[PDB]
Amino acid sequence: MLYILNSAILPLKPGEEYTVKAKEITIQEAKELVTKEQFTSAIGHQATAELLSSILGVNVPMNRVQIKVTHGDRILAFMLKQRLPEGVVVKTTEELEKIGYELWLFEIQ
Amino acid sequence: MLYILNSAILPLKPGEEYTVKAKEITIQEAKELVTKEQFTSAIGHQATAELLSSILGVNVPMNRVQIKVTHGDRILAFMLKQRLPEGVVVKTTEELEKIGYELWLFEIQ
Repeated sequence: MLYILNSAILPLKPGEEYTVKAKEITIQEAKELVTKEQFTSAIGHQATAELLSSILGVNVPMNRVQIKVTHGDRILAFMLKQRLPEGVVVKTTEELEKIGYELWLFEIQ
Repeated sequence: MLYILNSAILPLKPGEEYTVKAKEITIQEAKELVTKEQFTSAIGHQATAELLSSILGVNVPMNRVQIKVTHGDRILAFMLKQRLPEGVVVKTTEELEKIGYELWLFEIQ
């Protein structure tokens, strides 16, 4: 399964060791992923869900579910380019864009 | 460099692709790491810093710095066993322990 997350987090299933390949991808590559592959959104932030949905032209909903990734899964991670203090919640898509972000693809095995 | 982080995050330096090995480690293994290796704490949460410092018997300070990890770096990640809503900041070490946590070691190349 491909999971869409809004930090470069690896919520790995315990009991195993993993090798994870990681690279940055473009919005266009992300669009290809979410248009051609099954995916589950685990985005926990509404403005990020809205930004991604707008820039990818796909419905990427906020879905505050706990997930565990295992062998064969992939993660498309939205990662802000600056670290924010804990508790700080960005309110607008414009702020996310001005802070800047990267999309990373992690492939788990 | 070994970095100590309080989520299973991979703040990877852009411009490269990575292979990352990941496994869960024990508190004792973590103690060995932070006692025998150079390390930089990037823990952004005081109660987590205090919990880790207490259970490892080493000074792991809160240090809200932006970091970027690259080839040859390692990350010791504190990861809570349940996902909390964004903005929610745990106030006590007792709550962290009752939610439960895992320590993961990521080795980047």
